[PDB]
Amino acid sequence: DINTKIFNSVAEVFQKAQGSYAGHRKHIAVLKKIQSKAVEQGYEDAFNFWFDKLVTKILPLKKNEIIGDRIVKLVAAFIASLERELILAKKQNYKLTNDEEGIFSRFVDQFIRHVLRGVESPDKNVRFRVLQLLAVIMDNIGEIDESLFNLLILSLNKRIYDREPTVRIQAVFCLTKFQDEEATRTLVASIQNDPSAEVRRAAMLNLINDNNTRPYILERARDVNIVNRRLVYSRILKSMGRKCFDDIEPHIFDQLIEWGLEDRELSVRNACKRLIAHDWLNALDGDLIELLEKLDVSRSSVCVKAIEALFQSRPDILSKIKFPESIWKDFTVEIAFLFRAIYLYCLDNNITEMLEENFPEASKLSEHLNHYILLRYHHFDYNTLEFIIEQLSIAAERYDYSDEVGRRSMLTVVRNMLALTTLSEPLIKIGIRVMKSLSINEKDFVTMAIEIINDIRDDDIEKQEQEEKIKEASSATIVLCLTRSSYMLELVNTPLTENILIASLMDTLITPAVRNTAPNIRELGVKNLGLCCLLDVKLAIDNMYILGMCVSKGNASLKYIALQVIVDIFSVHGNTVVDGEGKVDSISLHKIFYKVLKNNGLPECQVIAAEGLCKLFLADVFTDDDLFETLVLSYFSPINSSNEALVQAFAFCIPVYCFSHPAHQQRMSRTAADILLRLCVLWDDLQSSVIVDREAMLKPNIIFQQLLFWTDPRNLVNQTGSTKKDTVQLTFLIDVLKIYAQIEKKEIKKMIITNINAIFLSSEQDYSTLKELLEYSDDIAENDNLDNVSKNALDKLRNNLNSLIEEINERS
Amino acid sequence: EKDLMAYFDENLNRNWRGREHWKVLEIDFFKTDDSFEDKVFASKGRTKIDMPIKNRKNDTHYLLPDDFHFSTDRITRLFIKPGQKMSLFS
DNA sequence: TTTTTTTTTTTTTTTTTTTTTTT
DNA sequence: AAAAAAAAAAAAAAAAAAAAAAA
Repeated sequence: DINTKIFNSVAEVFQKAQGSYAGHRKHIAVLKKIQSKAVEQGYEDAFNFWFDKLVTKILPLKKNEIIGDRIVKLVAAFIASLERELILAKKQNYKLTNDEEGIFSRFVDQFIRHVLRGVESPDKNVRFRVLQLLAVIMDNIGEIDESLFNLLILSLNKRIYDREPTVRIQAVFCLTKFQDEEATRTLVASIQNDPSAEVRRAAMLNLINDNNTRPYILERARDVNIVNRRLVYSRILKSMGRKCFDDIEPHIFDQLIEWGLEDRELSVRNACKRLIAHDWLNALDGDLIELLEKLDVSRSSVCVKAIEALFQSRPDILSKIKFPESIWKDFTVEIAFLFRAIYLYCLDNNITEMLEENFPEASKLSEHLNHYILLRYHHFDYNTLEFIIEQLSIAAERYDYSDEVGRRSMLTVVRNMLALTTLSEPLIKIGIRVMKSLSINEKDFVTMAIEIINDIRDDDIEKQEQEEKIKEASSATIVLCLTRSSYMLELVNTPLTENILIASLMDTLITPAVRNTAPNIRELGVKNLGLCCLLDVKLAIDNMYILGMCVSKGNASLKYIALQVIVDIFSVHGNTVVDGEGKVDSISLHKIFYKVLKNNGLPECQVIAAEGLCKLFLADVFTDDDLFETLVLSYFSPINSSNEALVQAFAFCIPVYCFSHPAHQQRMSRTAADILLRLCVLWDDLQSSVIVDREAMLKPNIIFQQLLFWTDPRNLVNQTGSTKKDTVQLTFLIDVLKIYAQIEKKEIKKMIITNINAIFLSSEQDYSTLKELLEYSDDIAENDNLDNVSKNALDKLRNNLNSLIEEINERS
Repeated sequence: EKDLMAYFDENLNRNWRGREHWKVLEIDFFKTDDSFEDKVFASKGRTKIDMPIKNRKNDTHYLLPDDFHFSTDRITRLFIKPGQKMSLFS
């Protein structure tokens, strides 16, 4: 009779506890009192049995339930309150109790052995509830036996490869409790191989940070899920804090910063900006020099996109930053980069107060730059001085030169700097930029650059003639002259007739260097010849067979530069340089483009050729069908599957072309059927090849779907109004149905016929085209032996066509 | 021309990989039963509760490929002269 | 007797941020 | 006053119905 009373009491407690969370302490108290009375009278087995019986009633409940979510928390609180008593008793002094450790151990053992009787139940809700109970009790369990531990590990390692993702999440929540500095090897296997994103997120969040597991955690920064890519920046690195500058490797850190500040999603970029501008800045003492020192500033190019973000979140720090006269003649890389970023951010906006109260004058900046120039090239490491000079030149290139004295001073400084022969390439480039910024018109910078080049050449010639005692310069002199002339020609936008100095430098330097034996001199000469052909049309017409021969016969860099030059010539001028008296025909250039497209040994050349051909097709130049067919085939080719840049370029260049103008969509539809024909042959040979990667090529149904997506008149960006009448997708379907009589296999026929009921059928469409499509579908349905799904699809298509034709017939 | 370029950059932002990714009340604790535990605690029988072996490992590790950023700005400029911008989409 | 794939279609759950609630 | 539970919205993608072979 006492068992009935125990059951009634525990059932009343459970009924009162499932209501709301308010009052979950008196319930624990009365449960403890009932258990104490039961173990004192001598009836604990009945108490355990009835507890298990009443707990079992919450297993069939669905995850989206609160009644079942209260009972698990009640049981967890009961276990925690029952173990905390023993914890406190063992903590403070050594108080002998009335034998409770054994009772607790037996209770946990029997409760674990009872709940594990449904770990392999067919109902997913029961398994979910069992795993959730185990996860919520694993926090408070104490010491257990070896048999129970082995059984638990076996059950978890069996349920980690479960069908339901939620059961797998509960399994990883259970497994993240048995880690130590077998569970780690299981967790790192789910972070890289689990098909569910929530399981990977849970395994990433609930994994210890150690030198052996940190790479696997940081690798999830390029996950296919946006939440997984955001949690690595808004949770992991935030919890690490200052340890990111000590444990994470420099290159991994720079790669993470690049991936964060250059993501295609707004949430990831916002999270990276929040982490950089707020958490990492507040982790220090509010200073910025230490933050710039943590980053590499030098030997990198990410801080330009980082500090700017810091200038968009906290503008107040932008006001406590100065450059007094004392902090001069002793700059580092951080201070120079800071000055550059400050000046650029103040000039890009309208912050004029700082512009007139912080930055010095031009006459002083010229002297400050000349000081470092003299320390470097006339008297602190070399790399630091070069970086400081580069930053100062970048800051001075966009400087306000209203005064004449400062302008003349900076001009003299840049002449004395560019007149050297030890200067590096970036310094030469930024000096050319500053020189262009220090000129009145275009008739002055060109003259100054030509004068500098001629002075260098004449100095070399005079030195050679003087040393001849005790008519062609050396190779290094030609290299420096061509390097200095490339950046000068890159800033000229005027006819070549108005500039006779460039016309002289052509046959004095560029033209003799074009036919040079050395490869680098030849490459620089080809680059200069291209930069000059993009200025005059006669020189561009007369210089094309040499570029064709350079592409056909030449090294990798030579073909690279020559293809770039040809693409730029066609983009600037057009069809004028071809088809005419004394001009290069278009067939030879088309053959060269074909040969460079089919060549797999040079992937970068393929990428450049594809990009240039897409650029030409996007304009009025190059209106051919075979070239477009070859482009689409190279996009859909199993050989070109290794080149990621080519695929990424085509995937962006084809849709914009097809959706820009209806003529482009018509050109695509006129050849998509033959493309599908040539594509269905390569799949058969790939599937029947015994030598391989059979999954490299896309399946024919996906190709047909993508081709139907490109020939849809509803995806046009103009939408004039007559787009509902134009019949572009019908001709493609008719051509596909005509080619259908040439396919050999039956699975290809099936996957082609199944993906037909997806075209645009309206009433404003034509009548004869719909009719012809009807007779074609009828012939295919009759004079053929199809299956069942293809037959049903064809019948549905014929019914739709008949309905549309009967509707159009009732008119006029 | 700027509006069309912005539209093409905004719409084609998530489809940069190509290939196959081209697509745009109250429980009564007093009532006792007998078939409840039999229906809850039982064998799996025929219904499988595990995932296939082929769907357990993947070589791609569910990672994103290297991004090259093919936008309208990159295709508008030239090659050897990034300052000039040819006329397209017009 | 499940299960399995393909096409076509329509929600569902999560996470962050606020209000109440219980001492 | 501090910690926990409940509720509304945005963000972002997994989930499901139908039909014909397959073990």
